[PDB]
Amino acid sequence: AQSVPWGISRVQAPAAHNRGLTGSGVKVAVLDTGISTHPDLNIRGGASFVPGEPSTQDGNGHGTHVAGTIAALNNSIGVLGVAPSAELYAVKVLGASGSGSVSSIAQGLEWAGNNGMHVANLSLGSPSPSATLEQAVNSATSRGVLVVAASGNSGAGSISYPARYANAMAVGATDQNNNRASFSQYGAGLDIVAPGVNVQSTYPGSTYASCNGTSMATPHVAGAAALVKQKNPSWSNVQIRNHLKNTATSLGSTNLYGSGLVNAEAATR
Ligand SMILES: *Cc1ccc(-c2ccc(C)cn2)nc1
Ligand SMILES: [Ca+2]
Ligand SMILES: [Cl-]
Repeated sequence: AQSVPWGISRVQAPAAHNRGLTGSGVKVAVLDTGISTHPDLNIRGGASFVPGEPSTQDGNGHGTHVAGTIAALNNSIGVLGVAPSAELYAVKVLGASGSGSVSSIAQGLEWAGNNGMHVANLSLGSPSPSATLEQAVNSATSRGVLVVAASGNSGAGSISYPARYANAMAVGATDQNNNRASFSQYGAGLDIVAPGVNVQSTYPGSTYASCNGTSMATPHVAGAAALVKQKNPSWSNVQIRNHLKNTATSLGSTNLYGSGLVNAEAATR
């Protein structure tokens, strides 16, 4: 039996699916700890930039979980992603510990731009800026990648890098009441929010687990971007980003929520 995690319903992905929009034909890179083989995922390819971890399999769990929020398969098992037909790529930039370097993340972004990705999900960040990272965000953006990044989990009224950069779409986390999760960073540069509390997704060992974080919010938006791209194949990264913001549901101040809650139904109407 398949179940639909509450956040998938909250962002109204099923309404898009009913219109025939699944993310088919859209390439989404998950720049994370890898993605493990799983019966509810279809991993099309990828690359590793973590020395000593040449495989793109996930030794942590984080990247597998993120991937399932984007693209868990629509079938009779497991869960269901926002964009269940997205072409999913495992871009390992963080090791099994859950950390990497700005160099590995940059290499993943360059890979995305050189390999035709439409969306890059970066459920990662730091409080400090990085020239290396910024350059790679900008390069990927120039190559047509929509970079979607987590605002961070410190609870502060400023957001992490690379989410803070103008060419990243920064995503904060909401709870089931449509309030900002306590940990969700906010402030200047925040673009949008999505569900990030008690988010069930795919997990290594062919299982499912629930997690909290802006890392869980981010893939809802990456998936919504893929739905928008399938509907509007001619659109650029900027056009998709703007449309997601313009069609989001206001939840309160732009400072706490950016444009508000992503709405895949409104974005694909
Ligand atoms: C052994 C093991 C199994 C599951 C997990 C886990 C589940 C959920 C989240 C959010 C993080 N980690 N860790 C270790
Ligand atoms: Ca499924
Ligand atoms: Cl490996």
